[PDB]
Amino acid sequence: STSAKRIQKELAEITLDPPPNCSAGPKGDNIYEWRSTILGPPGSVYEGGVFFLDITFSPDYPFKPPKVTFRTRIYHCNINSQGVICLDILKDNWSPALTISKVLLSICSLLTDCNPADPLVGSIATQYMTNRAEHDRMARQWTKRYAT
Amino acid sequence: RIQNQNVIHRLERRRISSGKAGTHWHQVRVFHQNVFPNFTVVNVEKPPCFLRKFSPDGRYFIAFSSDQTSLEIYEYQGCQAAEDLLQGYEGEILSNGNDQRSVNIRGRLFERFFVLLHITNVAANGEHLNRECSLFTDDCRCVIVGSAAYLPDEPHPPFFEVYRNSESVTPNPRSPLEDYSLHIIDLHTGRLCDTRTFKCDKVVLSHNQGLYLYKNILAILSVQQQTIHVFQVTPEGTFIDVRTIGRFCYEDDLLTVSAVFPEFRDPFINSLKHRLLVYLWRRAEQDGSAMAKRRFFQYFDQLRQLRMWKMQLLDENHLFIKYTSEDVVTLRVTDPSQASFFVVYNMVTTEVIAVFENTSDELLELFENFCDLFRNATLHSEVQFPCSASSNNFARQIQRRFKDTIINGHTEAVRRLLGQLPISAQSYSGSPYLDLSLFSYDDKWVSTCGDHPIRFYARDSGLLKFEIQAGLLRLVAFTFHPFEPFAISVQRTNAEYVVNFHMRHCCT
Amino acid sequence: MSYNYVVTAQKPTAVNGCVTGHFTSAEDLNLLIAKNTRLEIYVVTAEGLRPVKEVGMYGKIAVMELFRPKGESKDLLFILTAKYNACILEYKQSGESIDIITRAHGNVQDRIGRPSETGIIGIIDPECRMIGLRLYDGLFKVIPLDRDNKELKAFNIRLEELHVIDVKFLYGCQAPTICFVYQDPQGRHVKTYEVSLREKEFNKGPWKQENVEAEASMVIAVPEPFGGAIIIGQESITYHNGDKYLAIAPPIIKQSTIVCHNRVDPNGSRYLLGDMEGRLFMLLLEKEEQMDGTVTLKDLRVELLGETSIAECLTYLDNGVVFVGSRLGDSQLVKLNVDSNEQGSYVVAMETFTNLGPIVDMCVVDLERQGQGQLVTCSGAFKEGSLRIIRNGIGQKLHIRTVPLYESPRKICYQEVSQCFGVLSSRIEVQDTSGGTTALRPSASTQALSSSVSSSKLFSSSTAPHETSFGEEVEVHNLLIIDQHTFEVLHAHQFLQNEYALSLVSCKLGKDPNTYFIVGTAMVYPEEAEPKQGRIVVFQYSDGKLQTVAEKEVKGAVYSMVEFNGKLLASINSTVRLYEWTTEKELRTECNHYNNIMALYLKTKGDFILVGDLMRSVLLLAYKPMEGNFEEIARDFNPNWMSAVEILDDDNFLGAENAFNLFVCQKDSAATTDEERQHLQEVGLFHLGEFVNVFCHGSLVMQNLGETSTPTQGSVLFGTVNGMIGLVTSLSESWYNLLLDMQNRLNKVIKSVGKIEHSFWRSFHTERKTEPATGFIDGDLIESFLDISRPKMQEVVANLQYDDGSGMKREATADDLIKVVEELTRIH
Amino acid sequence: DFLKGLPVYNKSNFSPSEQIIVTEKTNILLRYLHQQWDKKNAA
Repeated sequence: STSAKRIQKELAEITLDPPPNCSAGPKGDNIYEWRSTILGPPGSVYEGGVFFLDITFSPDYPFKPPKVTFRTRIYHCNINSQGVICLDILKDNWSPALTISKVLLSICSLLTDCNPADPLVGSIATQYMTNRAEHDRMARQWTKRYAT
Repeated sequence: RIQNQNVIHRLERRRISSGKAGTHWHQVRVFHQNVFPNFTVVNVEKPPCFLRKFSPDGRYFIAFSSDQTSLEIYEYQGCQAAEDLLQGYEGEILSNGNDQRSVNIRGRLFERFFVLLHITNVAANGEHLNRECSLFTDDCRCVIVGSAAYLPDEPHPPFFEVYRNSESVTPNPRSPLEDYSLHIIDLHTGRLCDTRTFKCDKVVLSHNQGLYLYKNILAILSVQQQTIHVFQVTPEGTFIDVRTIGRFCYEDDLLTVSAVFPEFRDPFINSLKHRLLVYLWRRAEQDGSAMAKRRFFQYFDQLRQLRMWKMQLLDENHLFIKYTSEDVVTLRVTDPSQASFFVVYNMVTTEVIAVFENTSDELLELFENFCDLFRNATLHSEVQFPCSASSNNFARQIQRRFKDTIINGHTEAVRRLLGQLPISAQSYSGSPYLDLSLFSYDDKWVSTCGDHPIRFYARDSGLLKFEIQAGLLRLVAFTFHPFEPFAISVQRTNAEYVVNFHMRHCCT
Repeated sequence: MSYNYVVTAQKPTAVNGCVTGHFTSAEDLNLLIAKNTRLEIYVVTAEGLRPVKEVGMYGKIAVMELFRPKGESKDLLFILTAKYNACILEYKQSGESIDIITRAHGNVQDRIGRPSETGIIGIIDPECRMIGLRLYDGLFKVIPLDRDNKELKAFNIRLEELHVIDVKFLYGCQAPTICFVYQDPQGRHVKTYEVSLREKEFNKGPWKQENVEAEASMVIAVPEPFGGAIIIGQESITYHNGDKYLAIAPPIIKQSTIVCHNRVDPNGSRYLLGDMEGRLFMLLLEKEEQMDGTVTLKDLRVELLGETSIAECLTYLDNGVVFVGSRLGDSQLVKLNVDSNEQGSYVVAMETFTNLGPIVDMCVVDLERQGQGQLVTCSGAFKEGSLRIIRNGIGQKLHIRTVPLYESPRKICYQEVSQCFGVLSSRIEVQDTSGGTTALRPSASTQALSSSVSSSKLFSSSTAPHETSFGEEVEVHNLLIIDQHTFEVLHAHQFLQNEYALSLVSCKLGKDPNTYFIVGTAMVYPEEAEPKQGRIVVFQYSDGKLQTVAEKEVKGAVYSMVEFNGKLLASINSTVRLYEWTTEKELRTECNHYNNIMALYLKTKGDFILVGDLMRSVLLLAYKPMEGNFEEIARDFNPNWMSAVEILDDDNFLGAENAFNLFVCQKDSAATTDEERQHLQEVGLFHLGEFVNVFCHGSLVMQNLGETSTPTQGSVLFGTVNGMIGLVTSLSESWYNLLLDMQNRLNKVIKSVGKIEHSFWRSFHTERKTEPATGFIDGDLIESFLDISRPKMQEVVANLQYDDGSGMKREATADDLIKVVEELTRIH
Repeated sequence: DFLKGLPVYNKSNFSPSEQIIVTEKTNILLRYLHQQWDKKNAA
């Protein structure tokens, strides 16, 4: 299992250097089942709220992208009700060069702003450009009302 | 010993001095050392009903008929309505012998004290009233009872009906689901004030374990659905929905999502459970060490499956929930081996104020230093006279003796002393003859059978005052009147319903 | 349904607390006296104690302290009532107008909490930083004194020691500190805690745990430079300051118990003390000065000064004058003298203040046959016992004549034919080493013109003579015959050993024309929970001779007795019995009624019998002449602790509860089922604030002839433990509604001291229920309507329709209401 | 000897509620829990 051999080593560096606003950890000794704790990056409209992320590392890893699912209900411009985010880095475009450490920052940075070029819900895009005000106050409320 | 033990001294001293301000309450309470139930009657005949309890004000007595479908309301006539019959009888006992006189009173004693007023039938769809379920409102105007009806084996209930959340429990074979209903009945008239229904749950009506009333706020814990329903009791005795705690913490949570995402179908964890997860996370963040980080994620799965088991209201807006393993809550495993997490939650603000492990010494310090606030008994009297580890020195001493006895297991001691918590609503009686300040005895006899007669010793002098025996010269239940000198001792053997009345007789 | 009117005829006279300080101004010296609900302000001046202003509050004053925080020219007064209406008062005088301003006010009750046995305790930090309060066991309420903040956030503090007896604020400490004495299974201990306001807990004090005399019941905080505290017990006095410890056990102190104290010297060198027997002591704090300027305490000294009225509170005023406040006896104003008199007493009485209470029994009689009743009371206790002949009018309104007895009276009745008063009493004698008993002082019984002793052997030696330990007080009861003119003790019959006389009647029985004195007793033994024996003795007083006409043995204590249509009605423990006077001059049982817990009080009207129980409230009975037995007509199911009962009318029955509450039961005329007719409904509720001890039909005012249409019907007097004498009457529904409407209007005009709501003051309140007043009118409030300014009167009468007696209501006018109140105010 | 020289205040001795007291609404046990909670935010 290439995934287990590679990830074992990557645990020492990541735990020694927990990136800001993005952290995680293993479950027991297994690698195919992990959890992560993500914190709303400072200045984000979801800032403050803490989101638990379901992260699964497949044995086929790294030839397939990591499995990501949100276990916290978040109104995001990239994620649907099932908590799955589909970004090229999390798709076939994935490459073995990227590691479990980078994804958090890519996800963490992605939370700050939408990618309306390929959005998963069109209502935001109209609200995102026309009147973002409705999209923020309510976005503030959701994190304030759920993640708090 | 003060020479004031006689009633006369107390009566004369009361006519010249009312005492220091605020002491007059204890001026009268000492009379209970002069007036007590010194006389006992064995094996009194009674209707084929099930006796339940007195009302907090001690005016009404409730019993359940043998069909567990109607509530019997009896009015207490006083502990002085059977003195005419007993004239000429001496001693501390009255054997159920053969003399016609004793038979005449035994067949007449029960009706002398208790007068039938109403018999209200509430269950109408196969439901059966729970014998151990009973609650009285703060004003004492209304009583609350619950009826349960086992569901049929087939057809099996719908999956979307039996399971309404990701954290729902899996029903066990021995205790299949039931359809519950709660009724509020006015004691004065017997009218059925209002009734609410619950479908496909598992609520422990017995001993009010799944229920708790604080003033006018009522809480119901649905173990099957891991959901809490909160109702407000109006003066009329009509239920009003307050809010529901569970998958959502705010009453408007469903409304907002419905418009955006109209929708077991949702993998997001419960709003409440998320807050408990946040607290265990933020606390683990303070340590910073890899160990604390190591443990948090290692047991995340085990912790995420924790399920509610009990609850109780610390105030009108705080809940003291207890959490335990999914297996234990279904009565398959012993809890002590499983860590139980106590949680304090604010209903309006919606944050977890505190979380205490089972071995949390901080919680134990709170319990013994605030046992009065946890018990929340005798709430129906503005001037309460609580007896507990935090209200009487002698009550505290027993608490230390139990703990010291176990140590001479520190951890195991903490384990069992918290087994009673959370407490069941309206489980304690404000009987002055049970007050430790006035009288002395061993709390073990009344809260396996105690073969010895219970003896009550006055604390001022240490002298015996009266004895209580609940058998014919094996479960024993006592029911003291809230204040007056009257007590019922019921001895159960197989199917025998033995009743003895303890009342004050002026030995002539 | 029931409409009653309650008024006060004699304001309470007992003294609960006394404090002195600078209140009216920074230069004046003020004496403040609390008499239950009345606050009196006196100025210590050359001519005496000049009255300044007497203020009545809507509560039972339970705490009264004076303090002066920084930035205040004169001191401020803090008062807490028994209903927990805390307030802070300021004295303002504008010209001739004198006003009391409530700087702060608010209630501090905790709905959950066990009231402490020793009662309410109030303490103030010497620096005026906080206010402590010990209301409920296990809690110590605090009130920070932030001048700038508008919400004084009182907060409770957990207190580990549950049974706290006394607590005080120490002197000369950087942070607020409290010293207190508490009880526990190991005995009694004294401990200290430091109060930290911000953290809101107790911090370890500068002292250590200690074990002291089990009777330690009072703590005195010695001011600078001594510091420390003084602990007073039953047989010792000790001083604690850090490690410094002193002890004295003078034999003089043990003869009584110290119950009060007061500081004379600001340095704390000299301390006053009073005890139960009335003896006044002086505690001296001798100081040894070091060469380094450190003041160290040398030793204590206790020196008897003399005797005074049994003291409840002492307050040294100035120039050697001390004020002694007493509940059981008259309050004195004594002078301490440099040189003792021939008797070795330095105490000289200067003035005495009348104190009727505690009224224990009374009878309304017409000595002059002029229609003016002269109330005769059994006042006082112990050496202060006396008879007060309260006569209304002048010939201010109340004229009181005192007849000291030097022993506690218990009962009284008037026998017109013999022209004498029959009075019970009980002096105290100590068991001398000789085997008998010796009276402590000469009293009325020992100074009787003629004496007799009961000679009966109804009670054999079956009861063993218990340990007659030397020095143990014993009560000896006597029946005194007192002339109605000179009030001499014509005769004094003594009762058997350990026999207590509880009831007394003077009536004719049956066809017999002779009048008699009937006494019900009870053989009392200390170790017996209840009396199992008693007697009913019939005495006859003729030509100055007392004859024991007949006796009677009963199986209990004769709590009460009353003549019932030529037959004797007596209550024995839980029984109510009826006796007949046979031609052989003996008592014969007729009928019984055993359905009571304790039949303490009996009253009758016609064939109806009103029975007051110890805890089961009122019960109505009737006599069946044709059947000769009792029919229990109705009863009350509300468990009140009774202390007096009376029958206002055939339908209304009045009672008094232990918690200073009145209530009126009524017979259910709307009941259809036989069960519903067996319930007595409560139509009246009222918080009086006094422990009523007796009711007696009568009136001190001349009985108006021909005025049967007066606004009020009936008249019932009642005496309280505090010396209050009040009058109760029934009212027509039209008048009750008129005054009830007027009552609410007044509360919007008159500002109550402490901003306490009147409705809250009079609200029925017990341990079980708390309800607003119903069917009662506060006469005191109505009478105050006269003393307010005219424009204030006009405000009440606004938009109010009044009936001028023609059956219709017209626009009301103030002058019209003046006449209504004037009739009401003249009925007492 | 001990009664001499008693205090003398005068030789002629005898010849708009600016504040409100409000008890804390929260029960004492809760206050302990709340106050302990606020320390976590500071820590």
